[PDB]
Amino acid sequence: YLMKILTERGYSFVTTAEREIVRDIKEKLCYVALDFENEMATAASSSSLEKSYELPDGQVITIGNERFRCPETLFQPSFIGMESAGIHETTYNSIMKCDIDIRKDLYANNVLSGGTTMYPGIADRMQKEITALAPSTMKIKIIAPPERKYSVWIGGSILASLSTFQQMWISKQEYDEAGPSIVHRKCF
Amino acid sequence: LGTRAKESLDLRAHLKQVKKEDIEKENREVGDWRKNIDALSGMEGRKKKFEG
Repeated sequence: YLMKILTERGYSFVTTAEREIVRDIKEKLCYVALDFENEMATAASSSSLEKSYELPDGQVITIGNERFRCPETLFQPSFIGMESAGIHETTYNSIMKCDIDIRKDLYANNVLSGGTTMYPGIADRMQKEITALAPSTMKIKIIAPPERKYSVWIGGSILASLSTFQQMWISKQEYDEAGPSIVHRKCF
Repeated sequence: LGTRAKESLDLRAHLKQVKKEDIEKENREVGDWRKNIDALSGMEGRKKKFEG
């Protein structure tokens, strides 16, 4: 989507190699707006947002309100034509499917992980959205550790280092006896 | 009249004794336990092991 909206200024990236350049632009410049309409209005009047970036050959480019419009797709998947609701509302729906007595704990211990949750300013936008959706009494807290990108791998290391887990591996003799369909069995 | 009154009085006396004096067998259970505080002193651990 960023590669598609950059074409509104004149920069055309098409080759599968230039997708990497657009990815670098997204990583280094884009950020999630706290309030979308106010940012759209501000970027359309002033010019305090236009940040420039140097391509791998020169010819610097200037990104205007494409900065916070690219990652806004997360909270409004209608931008890329997807029907579903944003990541701010699928979390609330996932909570509401749970039982009525563990919703407070889930509200208080919302965890973020994965690479894409590294946008500057997402841990505040998501908290604001959920606080808008959730009942006013519950406390909404969003855990955003600085080591977000490698969180899954750190957890994997911890799990593999446990003594209690040492007998859950799928030993080779077990695979030889039941075939590859062993993974769906007790050894999950 | 006095005999009838004293009959009921004596009958209720033993009931009152059993109901009340036996309370003195124990009444400290109202007392709660320590429920101590930490005062930011029990922060002496890292994120090394969590299962145990």
